[PDB]
Amino acid sequence: AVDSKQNRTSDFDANWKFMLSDSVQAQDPAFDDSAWQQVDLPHDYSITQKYSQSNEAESAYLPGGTGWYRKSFTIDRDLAGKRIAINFDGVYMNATVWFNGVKLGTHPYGYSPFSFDLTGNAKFGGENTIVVKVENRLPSSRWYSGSGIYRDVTLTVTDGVHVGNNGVAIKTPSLATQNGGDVTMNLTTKVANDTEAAANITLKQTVFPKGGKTDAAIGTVTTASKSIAAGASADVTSTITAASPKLWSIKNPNLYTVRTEVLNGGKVLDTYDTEYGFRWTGFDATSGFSLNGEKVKLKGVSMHHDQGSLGAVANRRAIERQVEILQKMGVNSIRTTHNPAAKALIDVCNEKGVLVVEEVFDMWTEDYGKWFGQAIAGDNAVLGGDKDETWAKFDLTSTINRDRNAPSVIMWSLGNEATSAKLVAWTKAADSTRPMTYGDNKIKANWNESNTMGDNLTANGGVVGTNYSDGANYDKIRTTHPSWAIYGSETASAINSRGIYNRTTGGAQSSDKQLTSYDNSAVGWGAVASSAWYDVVQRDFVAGTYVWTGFDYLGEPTPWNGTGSGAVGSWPSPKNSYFGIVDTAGFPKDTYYFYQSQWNDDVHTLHILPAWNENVVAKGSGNNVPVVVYTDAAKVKLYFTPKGSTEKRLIGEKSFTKKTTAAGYTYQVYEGSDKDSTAHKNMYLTWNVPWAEGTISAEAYDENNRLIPEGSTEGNASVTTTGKAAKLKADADRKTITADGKDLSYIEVDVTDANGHIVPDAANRVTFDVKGAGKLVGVDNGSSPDHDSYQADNRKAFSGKVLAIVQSTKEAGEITVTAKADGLQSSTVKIATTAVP
Ligand SMILES: *[C@@H]1C[C@@H](O)[C@@H](O)[C@@H](CO)O1
Ligand SMILES: [Ca+2]
Repeated sequence: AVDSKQNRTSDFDANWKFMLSDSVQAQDPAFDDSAWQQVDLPHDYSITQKYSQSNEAESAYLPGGTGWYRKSFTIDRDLAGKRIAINFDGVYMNATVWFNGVKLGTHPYGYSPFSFDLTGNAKFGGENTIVVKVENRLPSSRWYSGSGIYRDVTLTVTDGVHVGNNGVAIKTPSLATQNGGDVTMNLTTKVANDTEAAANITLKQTVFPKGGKTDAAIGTVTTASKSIAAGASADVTSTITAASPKLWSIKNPNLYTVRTEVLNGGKVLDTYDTEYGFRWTGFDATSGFSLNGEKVKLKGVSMHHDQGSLGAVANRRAIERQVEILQKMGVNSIRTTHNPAAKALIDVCNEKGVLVVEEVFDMWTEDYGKWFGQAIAGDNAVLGGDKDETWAKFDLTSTINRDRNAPSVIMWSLGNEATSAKLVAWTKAADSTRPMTYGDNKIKANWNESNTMGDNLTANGGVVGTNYSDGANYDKIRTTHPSWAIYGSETASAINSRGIYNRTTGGAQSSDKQLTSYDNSAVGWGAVASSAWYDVVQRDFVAGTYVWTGFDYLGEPTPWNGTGSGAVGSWPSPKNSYFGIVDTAGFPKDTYYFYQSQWNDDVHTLHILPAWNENVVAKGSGNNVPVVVYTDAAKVKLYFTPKGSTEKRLIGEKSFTKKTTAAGYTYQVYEGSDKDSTAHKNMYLTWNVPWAEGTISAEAYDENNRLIPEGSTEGNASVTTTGKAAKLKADADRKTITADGKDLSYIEVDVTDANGHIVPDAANRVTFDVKGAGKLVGVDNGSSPDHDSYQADNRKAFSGKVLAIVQSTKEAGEITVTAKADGLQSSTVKIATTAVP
């Protein structure tokens, strides 16, 4: 049902048919697909298949396969003469596209956007059929990719004379000094003349605050007449003087719409909008990163693309929720390891104020490595980037073309350890406004290839990323290469489960397929969170850090990882990662509050581990339990209240010492008499407390030695011995969502005792009854070795918590979700859905 009522670019996600099959040939329009599954995109056809130990642990034991997507739709007569194109923000992988039986082309890479023109084969005034074949033979990748059309699909309908796809490039080369007054904008606009007659057009271009009207423009320009031959294109340059634009920054992500109208005489033929933000960055070899002339430490996380129980589906609300949970931790930057992000993530970070280091590739047997250095066939009409060299150039320029105007994107990352020099040149030619980079692992060993490749980055205005360097290695790079601007492109790789306290050690396979929540567990080549941050926060020349990872992701379940088929350990084997600060369900681990005490200067943190039940704590020498406090306060007083008492007694008091760097960054370290012999562990506080039923509570004091109001800080300011499990506590993060068939509500359910305290080891199976104008689309507990179906109506809680994800329908109404558990009191939440205006 495509006609003239839809916008220039319109949502094309609804009403597809899907079939998983390696034998069908379903490209012909007359193919009978009446027995196929009916799905709304985005869609992941790996996440619904069963785990199998004949698959690979690194990709979560889930299969791939060959998936077919079909959509039959109408093109109304009122679109005769118009240009029509279908745009894929991502298809994993090896896509083949037919339109009305005619093959249009292929796209190997599973992570980059691409499009196809439909005009040449369209049946105007009749039925049309688009077919997409997806092939994921599952040697695959080092992490869970998912399979299928896992990102949004859109249709673009334009006049014959129109702005090209991603056709507007914006530069503000003097912003750093023009800031506050008139800012010069240099724009380049690609205008295509897909008619059979010569076109003579002008452009009217306007810059106005996002969501506003054109009468609020801070700058406009009309260009002189440009002649464009029939079937040709032209690059129209123009200059706008923007009157005192609001800068885009982390705290104030002010956004603008740059509207381009293609006029013929006094008639608008095409109107193209692009999102923009005014900001400039800088990387200094001595003092690190700056945003809008102000020094900023890159407090970053590496993030894979999948969304937990939803698989690879790039749902906008799922992505938005991730960024919001990271922001509460104090994260200000995301590295899209190791592939282009969904456009949805770029939109979210533009709106939320998060700096994005957008990575384009991982490395440089049937995977993308075969296609990286191959040319694009002459009869492959795929569109998106340059087609004159290799697929790598196409996918790189396609990503840059999509995101070149996004203010959140500060850097282009080219990979993660001849070809390097080619990628760097392609990036600089494609977008000169941002530095390029990559994460190099062999800089530690100081290979001659790393010295050369690092100098080549700097010579082209790039920034050097070093993977898993410690403080000594940071200093060696700084001394050996005084001209390099460096940062920790991949750090920490601590491995932890959520809610595990009966031991404080880890870093290797255990006996319960879980790992300690204490920050004493990391892979051999990595470091614990306190060690990786201590080395960065001391050094102004280390611009920042990108912790591996922010969220747990499917696949790579190190220390239970495995290349090749076969279970690692006893089945069911761990199938998602342990690197994340937050688990796949969005539930933070304990180290989340360490980072928050280090990074979030808008909140106060006071967090105690472990949970204070005898069957979950670790008893060391003298039956003492190691108690850890994460906090940003200057001083902490620790108390203990015996079970059945209302009076607390002081059991310790420790003050932080504040350190300041030359650039002005401040951090805290404990230098008391009983400090830890490992310096980085003194970024938090530790007490050895004898076990006894009761409550351990903490009070926070500021630099003036005065109390911080309790309850106003984040984290568990106290831990108490709980009773047995008695009731469930459900809570929806959003109690009203949009009835568009896309919006989600996340319902965390906690297992609590009769007094509401979370039972720290509770694993009761919780059943979800979803009624009304919504559907259950996922259940999750973040537990790596749990193989229960994400699409079931039930799941065991893990460490006292379980998650339910409900999706709206396209009819406004109410959703009722009841969480049930044998012997426990149920909990019910109600979510309203509101129609789209
Ligand atoms: C850095 C590269 C990333 O893909 C992960 O494999 C990580 C594991 O520690 O190291
Ligand atoms: Ca703080």
